[PDB]
Amino acid sequence: MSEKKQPVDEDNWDDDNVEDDFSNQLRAELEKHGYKMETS
Amino acid sequence: NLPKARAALTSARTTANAIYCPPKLQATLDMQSGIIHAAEEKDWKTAYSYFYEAFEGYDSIDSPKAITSLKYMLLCKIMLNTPEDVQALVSGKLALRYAGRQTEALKCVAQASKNRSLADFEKALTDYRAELRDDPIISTHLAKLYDNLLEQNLIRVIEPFSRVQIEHISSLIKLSKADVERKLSQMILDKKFHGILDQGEGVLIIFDEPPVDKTYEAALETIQNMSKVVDSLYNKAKKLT
Amino acid sequence: PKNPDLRIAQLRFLLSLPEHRGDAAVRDELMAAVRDNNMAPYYEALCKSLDWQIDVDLLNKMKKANEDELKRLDEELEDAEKNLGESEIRDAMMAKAEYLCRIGDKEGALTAFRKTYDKTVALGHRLDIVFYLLRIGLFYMDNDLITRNTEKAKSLIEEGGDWDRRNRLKVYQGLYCVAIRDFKQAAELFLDTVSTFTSYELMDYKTFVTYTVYVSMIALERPDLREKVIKGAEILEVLHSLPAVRQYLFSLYECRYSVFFQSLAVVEQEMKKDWLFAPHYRYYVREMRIHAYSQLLESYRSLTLGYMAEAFGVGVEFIDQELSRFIAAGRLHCKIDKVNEIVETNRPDSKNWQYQETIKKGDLLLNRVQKLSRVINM
Amino acid sequence: PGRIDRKIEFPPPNEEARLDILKIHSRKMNLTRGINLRKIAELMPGASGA
Repeated sequence: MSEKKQPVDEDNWDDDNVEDDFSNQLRAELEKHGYKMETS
Repeated sequence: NLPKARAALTSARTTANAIYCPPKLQATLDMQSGIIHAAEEKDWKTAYSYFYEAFEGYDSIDSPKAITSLKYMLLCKIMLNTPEDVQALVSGKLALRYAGRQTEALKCVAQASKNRSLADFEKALTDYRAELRDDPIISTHLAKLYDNLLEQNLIRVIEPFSRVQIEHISSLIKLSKADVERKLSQMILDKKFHGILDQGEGVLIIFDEPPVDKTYEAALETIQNMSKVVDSLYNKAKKLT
Repeated sequence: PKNPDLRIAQLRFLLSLPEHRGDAAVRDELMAAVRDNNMAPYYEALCKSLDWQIDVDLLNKMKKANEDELKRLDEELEDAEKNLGESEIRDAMMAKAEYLCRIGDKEGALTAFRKTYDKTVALGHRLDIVFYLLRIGLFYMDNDLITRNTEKAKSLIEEGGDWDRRNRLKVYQGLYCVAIRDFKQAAELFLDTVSTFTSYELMDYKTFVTYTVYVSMIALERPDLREKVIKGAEILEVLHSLPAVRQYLFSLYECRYSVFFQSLAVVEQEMKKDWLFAPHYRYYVREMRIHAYSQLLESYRSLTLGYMAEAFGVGVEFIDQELSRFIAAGRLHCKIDKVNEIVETNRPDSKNWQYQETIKKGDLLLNRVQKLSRVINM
Repeated sequence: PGRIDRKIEFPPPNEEARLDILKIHSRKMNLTRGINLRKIAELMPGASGA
């Protein structure tokens, strides 16, 4: 501000928003989708 | 072996001008360029012109070689179906110079190009089966034809009425779900066909409202209007501080 | 003088993800150590790969031979400068001193680059600097120097035309666009194709065909996709030599989804074993799916997942959560019914949303010129 | 006959004449760097700089 209270108290990082969605959902993913062939 | 044929054609490129006079090379080199590139599916009408340039150099050579030479060029007119060079070639004195048996059977094959006519095409397909065997690539020639003639027949039955039931209209093409209906769906992706189907009651409904002059001419300028302000943001922030 | 060491960078990524082979990667590295006088290539590989036993005096007599070769280049600079010439003395020392950067670490790098950068009278010798920062920026993961040198190459050497080394920037900046996420400029700068032919910095051009074809299946739209390969001449013969890559392009236009779980997995296998594609292989998978799902839903307004299981063989619970996490992330908005086996398309995205971008940008933007209007007065 | 002024003969195409006239007109084109401008000038006897 610098006044008042607060002074007292592409990129891959941009792509990480979509990448972190892959961390908790469906991995990447290859091996699992590759296993879906012979399952059914 | 197409890559080996191109390497054999590449060796003919430097050999053409290597010796003194070809004597006939570039005429055959353009013919060989009308084979490998024909399998490469580069361009049709231009490749058909290479068979025409080679046919001009075929004058006064072995007749058994020229009697099988018209098998490639006149069947190429069957593949294209719109060469636009029909009237030029077949009306000239050079294309009609051969009065022999096999070329007279090719004369009506060159007439079959001007024919089209599926019901007639399925007939002459058996009559010309003897000429079908000499086709260098049998798959690419007749597949693109019959697949192109498909939508040529499809646009005829769908044209008269807006919406059409898919059970009766597919009985004329002999099947529904396997390939045909998936090919009509591909025509929507290529914009050649505008419409939508119904799986429950089996009715293909054609509806279109392509033009919008209010939305497109507006939003594009507003996005440009943002570029007018962003470019002026350099003036704003700099003059103040 | 790159591909021999450029493959060592591939050996670094070869050791990175898999732990299986530490012997196979160290045998061709020692074969690359006994030549080229490589020191750092086996110094940083010594931590990643095995610690031996002993290299030392076996490779120390080579760096001693390098020291005799390094001192004769140092003797070359003061002996040749006794005479007077334009660039003849200083260019002969820098090309082999940048080769001394290929020996090891940063020693040869920083001493050659910044020293000779001033006298160079040609844009070709200035790009040899930039070219040798990109190879060491390929070896070492540092992204800093590779953004700076390309910025210096675009100002000086582009003035101005060139046939060769300016088209190499379109490959390098295209390789920078594929290193980070840029879809549009990557395939755009990769349109040069055979015009660059094959060079020591271009490695195998057939591998460059695999690099431009993987970015083309996304950024290049389906009408433009088939337009480039079909009508293309020099780019068509190189993809025809690869049966797996050519079959994928024809199948993408054929829309059959039975081979997509196969062919794309083979492409994903190449995506896993290639460098710089490790962070980027997660989004590429589903991006080709929505690219195939785009034209998919456009076919019918009412679609059944039982018909999807036909081509998928058999998608039931897989495409359930799949398409669910798509619409949730804003990818191909559609309404797909559960247990009723109905998909609804729509979405008419050309009417309501296209008017929203007007006031959307018109909020934060106009708010900036509000405070800016409050500056007057004071 | 050089009277009265400096004597200038209308130059025929020459070796050193074809070297400079080619390098100047090549600045407006994109040309490969593996080309030798010495041999291409000698392979064109006679003719002119035009």
